[PDB]
Amino acid sequence: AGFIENGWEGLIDGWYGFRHQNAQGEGTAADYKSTQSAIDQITGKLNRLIEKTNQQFELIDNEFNEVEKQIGNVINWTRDSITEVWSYNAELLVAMENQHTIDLADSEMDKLYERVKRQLRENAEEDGTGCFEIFHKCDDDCMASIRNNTYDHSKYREEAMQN
Amino acid sequence: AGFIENGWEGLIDGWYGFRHQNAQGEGTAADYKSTQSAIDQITGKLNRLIEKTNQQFELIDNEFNEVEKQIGNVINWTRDSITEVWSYNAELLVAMENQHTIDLADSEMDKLYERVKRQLRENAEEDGTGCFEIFHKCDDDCMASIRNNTYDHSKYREEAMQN
Amino acid sequence: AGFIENGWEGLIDGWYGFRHQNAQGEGTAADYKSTQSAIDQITGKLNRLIEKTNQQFELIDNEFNEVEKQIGNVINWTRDSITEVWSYNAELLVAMENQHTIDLADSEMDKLYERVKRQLRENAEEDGTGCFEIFHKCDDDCMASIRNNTYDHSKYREEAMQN
Amino acid sequence: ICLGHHAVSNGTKVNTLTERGVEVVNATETVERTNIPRICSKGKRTVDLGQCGLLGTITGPPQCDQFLEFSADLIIERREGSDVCYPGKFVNEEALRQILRESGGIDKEAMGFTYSGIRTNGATSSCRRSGSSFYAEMKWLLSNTDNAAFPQMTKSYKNTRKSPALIVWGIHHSVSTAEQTKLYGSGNKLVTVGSSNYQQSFVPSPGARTQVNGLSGRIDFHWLMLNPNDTVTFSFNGAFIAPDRASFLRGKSMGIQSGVQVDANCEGDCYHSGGTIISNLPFQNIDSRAVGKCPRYVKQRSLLLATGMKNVPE
Amino acid sequence: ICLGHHAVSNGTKVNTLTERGVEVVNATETVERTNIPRICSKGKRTVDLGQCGLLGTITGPPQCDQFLEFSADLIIERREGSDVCYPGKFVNEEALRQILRESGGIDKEAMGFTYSGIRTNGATSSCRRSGSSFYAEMKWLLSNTDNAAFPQMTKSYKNTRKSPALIVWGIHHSVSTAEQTKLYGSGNKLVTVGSSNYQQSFVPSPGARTQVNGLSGRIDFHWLMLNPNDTVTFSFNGAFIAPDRASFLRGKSMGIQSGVQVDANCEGDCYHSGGTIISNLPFQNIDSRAVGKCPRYVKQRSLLLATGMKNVPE
Amino acid sequence: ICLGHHAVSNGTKVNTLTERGVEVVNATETVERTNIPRICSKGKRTVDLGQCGLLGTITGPPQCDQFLEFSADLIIERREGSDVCYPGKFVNEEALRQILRESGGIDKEAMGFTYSGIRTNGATSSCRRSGSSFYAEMKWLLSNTDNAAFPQMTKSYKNTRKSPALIVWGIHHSVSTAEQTKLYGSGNKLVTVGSSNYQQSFVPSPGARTQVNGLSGRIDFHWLMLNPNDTVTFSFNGAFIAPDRASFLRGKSMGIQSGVQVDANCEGDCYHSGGTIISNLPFQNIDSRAVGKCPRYVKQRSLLLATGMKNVPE
Ligand SMILES: *[C@@H]1O[C@H](CO)[C@@H](O)[C@H](O)[C@H]1NC(C)=O
Ligand SMILES: *[C@@H]1O[C@H](CO)[C@@H](O)[C@H](O)[C@H]1NC(C)=O
Ligand SMILES: *[C@@H]1O[C@H](CO)[C@@H](O)[C@H](O)[C@H]1NC(C)=O
Ligand SMILES: *[C@@H]1O[C@H](CO)[C@@H](O)[C@H](O)[C@H]1NC(C)=O
Ligand SMILES: *[C@@H]1O[C@H](CO)[C@@H](O)[C@H](O)[C@H]1NC(C)=O
Ligand SMILES: *[C@@H]1O[C@H](CO)[C@@H](O)[C@H](O)[C@H]1NC(C)=O
Ligand SMILES: *[C@@H]1O[C@H](CO)[C@@H](O)[C@H](O)[C@H]1NC(C)=O
Ligand SMILES: *[C@@H]1O[C@H](CO)[C@@H](O)[C@H](O)[C@H]1NC(C)=O
Ligand SMILES: *[C@@H]1O[C@H](CO)[C@@H](O)[C@H](O)[C@H]1NC(C)=O
Repeated sequence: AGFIENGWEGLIDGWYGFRHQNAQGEGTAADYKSTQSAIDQITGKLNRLIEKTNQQFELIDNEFNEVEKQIGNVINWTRDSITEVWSYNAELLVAMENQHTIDLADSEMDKLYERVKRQLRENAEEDGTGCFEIFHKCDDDCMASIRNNTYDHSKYREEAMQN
Repeated sequence: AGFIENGWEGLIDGWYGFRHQNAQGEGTAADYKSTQSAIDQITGKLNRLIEKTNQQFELIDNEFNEVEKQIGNVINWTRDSITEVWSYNAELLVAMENQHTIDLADSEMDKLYERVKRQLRENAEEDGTGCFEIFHKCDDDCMASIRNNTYDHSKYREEAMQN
Repeated sequence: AGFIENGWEGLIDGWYGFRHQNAQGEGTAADYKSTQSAIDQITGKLNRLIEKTNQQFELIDNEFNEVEKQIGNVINWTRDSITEVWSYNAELLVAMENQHTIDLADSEMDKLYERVKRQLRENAEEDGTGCFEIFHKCDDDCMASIRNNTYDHSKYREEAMQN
Repeated sequence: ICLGHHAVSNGTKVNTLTERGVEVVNATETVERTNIPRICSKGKRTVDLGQCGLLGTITGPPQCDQFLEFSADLIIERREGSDVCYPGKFVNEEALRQILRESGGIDKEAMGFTYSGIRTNGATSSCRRSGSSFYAEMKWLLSNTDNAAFPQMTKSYKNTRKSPALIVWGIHHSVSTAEQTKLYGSGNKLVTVGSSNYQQSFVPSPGARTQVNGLSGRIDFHWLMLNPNDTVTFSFNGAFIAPDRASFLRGKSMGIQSGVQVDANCEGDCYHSGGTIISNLPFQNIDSRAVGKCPRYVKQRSLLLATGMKNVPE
Repeated sequence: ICLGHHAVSNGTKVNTLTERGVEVVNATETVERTNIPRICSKGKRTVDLGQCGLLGTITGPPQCDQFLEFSADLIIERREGSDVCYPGKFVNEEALRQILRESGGIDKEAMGFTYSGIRTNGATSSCRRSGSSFYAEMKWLLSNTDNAAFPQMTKSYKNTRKSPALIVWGIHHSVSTAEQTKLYGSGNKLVTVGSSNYQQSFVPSPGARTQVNGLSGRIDFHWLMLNPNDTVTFSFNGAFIAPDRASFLRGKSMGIQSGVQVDANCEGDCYHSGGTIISNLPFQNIDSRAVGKCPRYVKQRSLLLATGMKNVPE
Repeated sequence: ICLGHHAVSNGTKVNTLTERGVEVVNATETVERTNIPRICSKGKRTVDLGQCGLLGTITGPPQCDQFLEFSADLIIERREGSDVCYPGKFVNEEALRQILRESGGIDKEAMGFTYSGIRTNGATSSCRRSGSSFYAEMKWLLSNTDNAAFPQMTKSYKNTRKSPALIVWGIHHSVSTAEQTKLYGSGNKLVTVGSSNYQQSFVPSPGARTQVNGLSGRIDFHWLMLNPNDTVTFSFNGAFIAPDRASFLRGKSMGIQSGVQVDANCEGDCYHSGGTIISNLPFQNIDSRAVGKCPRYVKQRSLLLATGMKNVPE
């Protein structure tokens, strides 16, 4: 979500994906490994944070017959202190987890882009905004070979080298 | 702050910047987008950590007339426990925020360098220490075109390709 | 530990290392700077977490002669609350430190790979799985020149450029 | 070929370490606010005390006649509950309440106190059944003729079981000194208690106090816990509400105070006066005094956890 | 063209998760240490009790004559303050102090106790005004001739307002039994109190104790809180310090104990005995017993938050 | 040329923010579970009370004759310890225990109470030495002939030192009123105490209670702390266990309760009833009531901190 200036609202198929425009039409197909990785990581975060502590707390005050004022102010004092502690812990917990979640998604995006880049040794060149300018016309089946990580890294080399 | 062996103490203009030496003299001008980004992030950290809790705590002890020794030792015991908790939370909070701050600055530096690299497709090549060796003599106005992200990625290509 | 599909169980010499196969045999020698960096960082984590708080807590209950039931239930209530707080803090602390440790090791690996890549300007090309395909036969002494960061970035250029 | 991420038109703002109000794709709630206005008691042995007080189940006023030997996993106290029929008060009442909430029920057992030379069938207009009655588990000890005198008596009971017993006696504070001399005779009265861990004094104080149930006198209830193979002794001579049966804890349970209805359809382990908190979230902003296996109470009403990426629209 | 970051000659060492002593460019403090040695009371209704004690404002010794009906947002207790002029002590004094600190002031109201057949103008050399005086809100109840006897009297007062009332009575412990018979007559004395929630006994104990203000006897002060439409009853017969006026809480405030000067120039919500903590930092290392809206106290004296990048000089 | 990382065949599973069960190369423990079943007292002044109770060191029963003036850095209480030889109980006993645990020892000093007109050598069959003895630091005050009467006596002692003194007196509760009249004479008895901060009443209550050491009567022990240049007064007239010597705190120490052996070979600052916790880890899962400089107790039995990288084998 860095230099990628915006997101694809039409990509309702997944989190990340490819959108190509060569000569045989248009293409927009989502990627499964990176999206599934991020989904499994966030799912792990939720499964870890959602938790029911088996610790049972009994009644220490009394709502119908108020206890002594001194011990009652001590109990209220302690409960308020603990409440402050748990409010702080909840605030910092949620904030930190959100930060690491956003940076995690950006990291997975960067891993996708770096993988697709390393898959194209010298057959294509970089442009500026998360795209790959091809110097040999790659048909739709070749684009599919790029998606499923089967595009050869030499069988189209010298054709695009001289370009 | 990784392989960049040291910082520029003379760069009192900002956090990050460019320093070029072509043929029309020397150049040292700071970058505004990355520096402003890091400044806004750290500023957000400070604005979030600086906070006045609206929770009011009343007196539970007594400094002039000491309360009963038993309930007083209970109060002191609880206050010491809470003090340990908040000391731990403060230590871990400051340490974590400092770590994420340093790694944040290094990350913004890497984003600056990667952006300037991707802006230069094949007109310049890498050397080793965060510099870009140019193979076509780029004048001061061209350096300014590199700074404000307006340097063309093809109008100087084949001139530096054969070099 | 990303696209590097697995680890080298035979590399009992360090954390990271190089394994080359040119024409003068095989090579497997560990790297000292990155490994020592990660070891110093983890060592700092352990030296910071291992800590003996100088805070002394006295007895507030009594094991042989149970105190009054009311104040005893207040003491037990407070101690259970504090126990929950410290259990939460320990869980989140260990989890976060493990996450940052794994991501730290992966980061150091990426720094090693990026450094070795930037050391090879255009003498070698990328393949896909954390390797560097050489286009000029680099002998064992040249590999050692790559390891200790002394491989020249131009004295083997045009020999591998035409390949 | 280009490659990017997804986005939505309407995102969800959250808070991070850096910013406050970052629009992300998807988010969830971590602070529970929804409440079930009922006492979810599915699968639990529930005893709704109602008009009977928790302490009364040991003494046995009329309203507690159906709660003398109860057994429960979840005990519920009601605001209309009363511990006494004759006006009086318990000493260290909240401690005994906290003991009885986690008791899992009570089991009475006759102590076997036989009296020779006194009367033992006192009653009052407040504790009403068929006519003028008294506490079910207690015996109002008086003198034999109207007025007369009370002989210095001494009883004793040994706990012959493996669990600590609950012993409760009473001290009658008469409306006036002349009426105390009418019930127990003239002279000073002392109700001495005794055990290995406890024992005490307990002198009565006759005085015309106020009106609550309609009367003026009082009866103060005191209690101790006998260890196994330990003996209790009562050297008394007047103004004594003797115990007839002792109590034994059944096991383990939980006690709550609420004013909502009991519902055996829903299941919950976290309760409060307003109902049951059924949630898997780690935090809740409903009641700070919730008891059971509850999420930790916080002051914030909402804390959104990010489940999606950064939402950057066109 | 090269590109890099900035640095400084003199950095600032901080602590991180990895290292301890990382030199960064800039850093700030998170643990407040600066203190204002004054009580910042700008914009608040402040009542400095001075030589008057907080509890005395209910009984009314001479030093509290100007504090019988105060109204404050910030109440300050001084070490030179005294709750009593005649030697005595309050029962559950700290609870009543914690009640009066957040009361927002007190509002007295006459209870209307008329006496027929006794004397009601007792005084002493300690509580001095023009001559020998007594507590302003109390009436020392004695007998009519020197010696004689005290008739069994019974008074009562109903709270006719919407807020709970504060009722305070006294028990005179004479220097000797003969002097107690001189003031109230021979025979046993009992000062019975009564209400829907309270009521008790309170027998006096005449005995030559020590010397504090210069005397030997004592007066113990007891208190209760009457609910709305609830009634209190006093069935007494000697050694009674009757209440003349009851107290009603005005609203909400805060009570502190300090020995520094009051300053209406600075504003603060966090106070301690040494002054006011004016800070926006989340932590402070000044006083662990600070009250108000304070930063959380920690043991560390300094915790530097990094605001700059890693400082790597040449 | 290729480059990669290392791995192992058998890794170590840990938990992270993302997953639960990540196999890493190396890991360490953060929650201490190992315990030393001894009281590590190397380099400390240790006083094992044994059969002597902590409070007894102030009164001085036979079993505490060797603990009247002890000095320690680490005080150990044993289950077989007893505070009394004659049957009795301390008032606010746990507060005084918590005072004496951190006292660093006690230092007795004669108070200098001379009596003219009474007997002062009471004893009993329980407190046994050569024959029938009594508390070492106390004096059982009785009358001069068998029966007779006790004159209204008044003593006083001023703290002439810089530290607060510990004053402990006793109240004898006889087996019967006739025996109390046999020891101290007929009539009411009052044991008045007095000081600048304390003072009270303390009437005895003769009554045949139970049997513990084999007797029926009791002696209740009460205590106060005299400030420097402050005076205490005792206006008594019967049933008085007068103090012979006062106590002064030596310095600072720590008190523990354990049932394991003392070991001067190992060193530790964290103790519990089962032994000593010697660890550098920040957490421990041994005993939540551990005292001293301990790691923070947690409920988890193991929390593995990752010290290696992600373990990815072939
Ligand atoms: C404790 O707080 C509750 C409200 O949360 C209040 O109703 C109660 O009176 C307080 N207890 C005391 C002793 O003030
Ligand atoms: C509580 O600690 C303070 C010092 O922080 C001390 O002055 C006071 O005496 C302690 N209270 C008790 C009951 O020991
Ligand atoms: C506190 O908990 C301990 C067990 O940890 C138990 O033995 C003790 O009885 C409890 N105290 C009270 C007053 O219930
Ligand atoms: C968004 O998160 C909520 C969390 O409760 C989940 O139920 C929902 O399925 C999620 N939707 C998407 C599109 O991720
Ligand atoms: C209690 O006393 C009985 C009487 O014989 C004995 O059998 C039993 O073992 C004793 N139990 C304990 C725990 O002392
Ligand atoms: C450094 O941080 C402090 C924090 O109080 C701030 O006042 C100051 O302006 C900062 N200076 C620079 C150069 O960042
Ligand atoms: C109190 O009693 C008065 C007397 O008529 C009545 O008007 C008022 O409603 C009562 N208030 C409450 C709260 O019971
Ligand atoms: C693994 O960690 C433990 C932690 O106690 C350490 O003692 C050991 O030397 C470590 N071994 C390796 C190979 O890192
Ligand atoms: C205590 O009294 C003595 C008697 O002269 C005096 O010298 C000393 O200064 C006094 N100390 C204090 C602390 O009042």
